[PDB]
Amino acid sequence: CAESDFVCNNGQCVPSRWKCDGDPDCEDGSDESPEQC
Ligand SMILES: [Ca+2]
Repeated sequence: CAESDFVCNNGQCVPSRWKCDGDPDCEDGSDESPEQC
């Protein structure tokens, strides 16, 4: 992934925009965990 793109634990490149967005973009769903949002 590029230097400006966040990496999920599986290697998926997801923009920095899509944190706590409501959408399970990362396969493990760690970015969308309710406790950390
Ligand atoms: Ca997401």
